[PDB]
Amino acid sequence: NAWDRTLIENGEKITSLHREVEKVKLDQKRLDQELDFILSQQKELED
Amino acid sequence: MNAWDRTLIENGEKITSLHREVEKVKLDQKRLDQELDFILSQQKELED
Amino acid sequence: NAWDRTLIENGEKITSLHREVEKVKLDQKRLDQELDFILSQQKELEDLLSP
Repeated sequence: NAWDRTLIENGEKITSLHREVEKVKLDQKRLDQELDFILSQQKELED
Repeated sequence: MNAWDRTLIENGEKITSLHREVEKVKLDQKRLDQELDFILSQQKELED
Repeated sequence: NAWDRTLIENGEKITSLHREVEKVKLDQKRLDQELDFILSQQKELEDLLSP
């Protein structure tokens, strides 16, 4: 029925969404380190 | 009480929590984007 | 009615979150692409004169 269907997929999407979120936080941290090093990169070229 | 109720409620708790976390990684992505825009704008030539 | 309406709002919300996450994943992807380009660009530009 429509109720248990919604209640089951909501459960599956919550789990799924949490996992997309963690993968993104990871790439956020990697991208963030690239910025640090690109920053530093231009600054040493100024020499 | 009922398993039905409790699952609804707990999905409720789980969603509110994901909401904050998603607000968090949007703030961060926007922060990242504006830091690059800033780094690029600061590159500024001098040749020579 | 409160049960039904919590079921719907839950469904609406989690769906709206997937969309936000998707949108963030797209910006990340574009940002990663942009850094790859910048990295390639600054490799050429100091190979050209340094030190």
